[PDB]
Order: sequence, then structure tokens, then C-alpha cells
Amino acid sequence: VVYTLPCEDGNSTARTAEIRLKQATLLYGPSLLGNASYFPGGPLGDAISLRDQTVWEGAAVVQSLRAFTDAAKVAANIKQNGGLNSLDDFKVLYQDGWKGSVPQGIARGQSENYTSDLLFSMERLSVNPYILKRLHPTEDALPFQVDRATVKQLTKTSLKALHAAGRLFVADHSYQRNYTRLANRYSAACTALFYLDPRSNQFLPLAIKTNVGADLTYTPLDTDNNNWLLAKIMFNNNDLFHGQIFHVAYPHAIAEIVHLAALRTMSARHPVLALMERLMYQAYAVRPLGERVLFNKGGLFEQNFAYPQDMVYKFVGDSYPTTGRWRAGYLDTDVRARGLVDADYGPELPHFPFYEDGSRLVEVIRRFVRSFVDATYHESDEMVAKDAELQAWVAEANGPAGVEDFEPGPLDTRERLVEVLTHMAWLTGCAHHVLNQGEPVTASGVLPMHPTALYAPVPTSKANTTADLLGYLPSAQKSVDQVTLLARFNRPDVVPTNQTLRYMFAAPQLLLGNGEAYRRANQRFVRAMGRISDEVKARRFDDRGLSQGMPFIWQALDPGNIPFYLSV
Ligand SMILES: *[C@@H]1O[C@H](CO)[C@@H](O[C@@H]2O[C@H](CO)[C@@H](O)[C@H](O)[C@H]2NC(C)=O)[C@H](O)[C@H]1NC(C)=O
Ligand SMILES: *[C@@H]1O[C@H](CO)[C@@H](O)[C@H](O)[C@H]1NC(C)=O
Ligand SMILES: *[C@@H]1O[C@H](CO)[C@@H](O)[C@H](O)[C@H]1NC(C)=O
Ligand SMILES: [Mn+2]
Repeated sequence: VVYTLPCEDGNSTARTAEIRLKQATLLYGPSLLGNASYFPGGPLGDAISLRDQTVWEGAAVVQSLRAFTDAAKVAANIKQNGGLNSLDDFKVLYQDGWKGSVPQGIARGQSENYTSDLLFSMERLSVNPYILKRLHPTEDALPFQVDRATVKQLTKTSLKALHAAGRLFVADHSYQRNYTRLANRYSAACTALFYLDPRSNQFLPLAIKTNVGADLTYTPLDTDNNNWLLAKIMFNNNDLFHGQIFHVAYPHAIAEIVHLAALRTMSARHPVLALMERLMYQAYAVRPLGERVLFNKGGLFEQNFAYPQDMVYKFVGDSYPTTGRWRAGYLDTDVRARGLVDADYGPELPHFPFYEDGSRLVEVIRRFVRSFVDATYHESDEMVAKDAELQAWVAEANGPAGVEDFEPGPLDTRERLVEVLTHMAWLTGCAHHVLNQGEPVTASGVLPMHPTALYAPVPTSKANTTADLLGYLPSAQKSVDQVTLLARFNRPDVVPTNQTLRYMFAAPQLLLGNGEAYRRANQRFVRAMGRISDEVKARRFDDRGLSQGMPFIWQALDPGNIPFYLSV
């Protein structure tokens, strides 16, 4: 199969007949996991979904067996240590364990530095960077009030001064206030307030408000009863839920619907669709299995989290009108819109690890996609504009497929197609793995500070509550169940099978079906991603014990370790 644009194909009546058959058999079926994007239906849509699920099953079985072996080992070791009767006992949950299912190990520094405020705040700029926003001096009010004396001891200034200087930031999970909780499961609905401290030039936590029950406000000065430490725990619990259900819409639902629109309008012979098919490897396995293995009643999610299934579906439906917007989710557009990059109303964040690694990856991807588009369309914008199948795709996405905020048609320049395909590659090869893939087990779901559920009521009092936080955290057993669940979202075999971001474009069918310019661009991409992978693998702590300004080694965007596709 040598790929052809429609005008290059002398076999074109049969080509178009094939596309009309796809259009009769590959339909827009109901959205899965809530009110997001359509899912493939009809006989062909069912067969595509089934094909993907069937391929996915093999690595899922192998990996689950690995995770259960590792789990039995770790549980033996927690038994020899006499259980989990302290916070610092939780290290036994990870020490020398999970070598089979999580061979990259837990992110260094997570367990060792788990009380660090700077770690807690910098996680909002790394492990889940999709909630934080800067507070505009005049267009945003303060999310809540904080004791003036407390603020001044903490900051040597005031909230009005920091707010006016554009140095305040907020991560707001208060939408969880009135969620249903499962019996004997609890959670708050925290709003966390952060600031960029002019003294240390560090992005630091300032206050956490639960927004539930007694609706109390916490601060690093609340050292009594381990209150502040617990508040962070509560926030992380909310935040983990956010990051995992956020990623249902972004990347999964968006990529799925954009690609479904392409499958209905472009030939299998089309170079662009073949590229997209590579990026979307196994993608349509995720939401069906989510319905029946993960989010079912009930159900591994329900067995480890604090909310029932209909709250997951509620969150998806509530967030998709925003998080499903295609152009709004381009890397730069999103971080600028939230005021974290190029903000005119506040100082630049000194360290933003997600944006640093992410923007570099986007540039490497874009160099490849620019060469791909140039070779395919012979350096001609008119050839893009005259590609009837490409234009059919864009109109299908903007119309019957219901893609939100897609690129408006017609799409008449190479540059715009480059933006679209670069963003697809970003979604399947990078963003997915910032939020999901190995990120939870290695960082954002690391116990004790990131439990998937709480096990005692959120305190109604600062003074009259227990100083022992073990009642809220999962037990010795439920910790092993949590780490097992999150370990089953890792896929180590992408490394030995070269199914990683580094080899995203090195597909045999793409190398054979495109010309020599394709191969040369692939070679450049593979080399660049290999160098970035070498750098990420080599990250170490500096003299102050800080990697990328953080008390932990963040390797979630190592191109040599993460899939090129939406693997789980
Ligand atoms: C976070 O925990 C890590 C453990 O990996 C600490 O790492 C050490 O950091 C010092 C510098 O402070 C280095 O000289 C050591 O070589 C590091 N050890 C290892 C095994 O990497 C790190 O200091 C901690 N960071 C903070 C801020 O507490
Ligand atoms: C024309 O396209 C159809 C559909 O793929 C195929 O069966 C036929 O062999 C093609 N003809 C040539 C000469 O490639
Ligand atoms: C993986 O890719 C490298 C090229 O960088 C190659 O040397 C190796 O043989 C490949 N392994 C497999 C299984 O594809
Ligand atoms: Mn996923």
C-alpha cells in the first residue's frame, strides 16, 4: 500500500465507493461514560471497537498478572513490618516492590519528601497541571477569605497585595461539594489557594478550604492534630479524582470523535488517515471496557474511590462542553488562557515542568508533522485546499460529528493541517500520559498523601479531632488494592516492543507507504526523542534537592517510556 491523495489515485471510483460503504456502516453511536462525544456504531463501528478491545486484552492480562505478583510481595513485606500504624510506615508499600508492573519505580522523592509544601504545590504544575489558574487582579475575586494575621505571618504581605500583583493562583474542586459518596467513603471539595512568593521565588501553597460540612479553612500554621497535612491529603484526594475523570474527555473523547469523523470521510489509502490510524492504535477499546470493567457497579473504581459511577458520568457531562473544545485545548492556548504562561497581569512562574517538557515535545512533533505535510502535499497549500477527502473530514467534524471548537473549514493551508495533526499527536503521545498511564501509580496516586478515597468523615472541628490521620487513609490492605489498581494502568511492554512516543511515526506501514522524505523526518524525530529520553532518565536532584524546582524526579514525559497511543 503506497498512500495517495485523491488526485494521485487512478483507482478513484472504487476508492470513493469504499468511503460510501464506510459511511453506511460506520455510524455515530451514543456517547459512553456520560454526555461526551459519540462512539463508533453500526457494524463497522462495532467491529473497530471489538478489534481494539481484543488487541488490548493481551497486554492487559499480562500486566494484571504482574501487578498481582508484585502486590503479594508488597503485602508480605507490610506483614513483616507489622502493618501500617504510622505515616512513615507507608514507605513499606513501595520499598523494593512493584518491579514487575512498575519497573520505572515510583517517582523519586514522593515517599521521602511527602510532607513538603513545595512538592504539594508543584504537583499542580506537573502531575495534574489541568486545574490551576492564576487569579486576575480585577476580573477574579478571592475564592475565600483567610485570617489577616495568618496570611501576614505566612507571607509578610496581604492577600490584596498578592492578588493585585497577580501572584495568587487557585485550584478549585468545589464542584464536588454535593456529589454522592459511597457508604463508608468520604471526601471534601477543596479549593486550594497558592501564591508565587516574592521572597523565595517559589510557587507555594497558602490555604485549603474544604467546602463541605463545617467548611473549614486550613493553612501551614495549623500544625495541631496534623491538620494542614490532612488538608493537603484531602485536596490530593479531590485532585486525583479530577485528573482521572478529566482525561476521559481530554484526550480520549476528543481524539475519538475527531478520528471517527476522519474514518467516515477519508480513504484507507489516504496518507493523513493512515497517520491518524497509527496515533489512534487501540483507542476505541478504552470507553467500552471503562463501562464494564472500571466504572461498573461496582466495580474497581467504586472499590477504591469515594464516588459512585453516576458521579463519574456527571463529571464527564459537566466538563465536556469546556474540555472537549478542540482549539481551546492546544497546549499553548490552554496554559495562556489559565494565566500560567505569558500572563500580562502577573510574574512568570519560575518552574512549570509540564509546560517546559511539553512545549519541547510539541516542537519536536511539529517539526516531524511539518515535514510530513510538506512531502504529502508537495509543499502546496492549494493541494491541501483541493484535497476533497481532507475537506470532507473537516466539514464532517464541524457538522454531523459534533466536534466542539474544531478548526473551521475549509482547511486551505499546510500550516493549519500541521496544527491539527500536531495536536492529535500531542493528545495520544503526551497529554494522556501526563494525566493517566503511569502517572497515578508513580506520582499523583502515591500513598499516603494521595489516597483515592478517605475512610473517616472530614473533620467538623480543628481542635476536637484526632491527631492520628490513619483513620482517614486506606488500611494496610486497601493501600495494596489502590497501588495495584493504579499499577494496572501502566504498560511496561511498550518499551521492549518500541511502542513508545519516540517511535510514534516509525510504523512499518507508514515507512513503506510514504517516501524517502518521510523516512528522513522519522529518523530526525527518533533521534531527537531519544536525546530527550536520555535527559529525562538522567534527572537528578541538585544541591537543594530540587529537580525542575520540585522535591521529586518527574519523568512522566520520557519519550522512551510512554506509549505513542491511548493505551489504557
Ligand atoms: C527528596 O527525596 C530525595 C530522595 O531521592 C532526596 O534526594 C537526595 O538529595 C540530595 C540533595 O538534597 C542529594 O545530594 C542526594 O544524592 C539525593 N539522594 C538520592 C538517593 O537521590 C532529596 O534531597 C529530597 N528533596 C527535598 C527537597 O527534600
Ligand atoms: C480499484 O479499487 C478497488 C477497491 O480497492 C480494487 O478492488 C481494485 O483492484 C482497484 N484496481 C486497481 C487497478 O488497483
Ligand atoms: C527498537 O528500536 C531500535 C532502534 O532504535 C532497534 O535497534 C531495536 O531492534 C528495536 N526493537 C524492536 C523489538 O523493534
Ligand atoms: Mn486513559
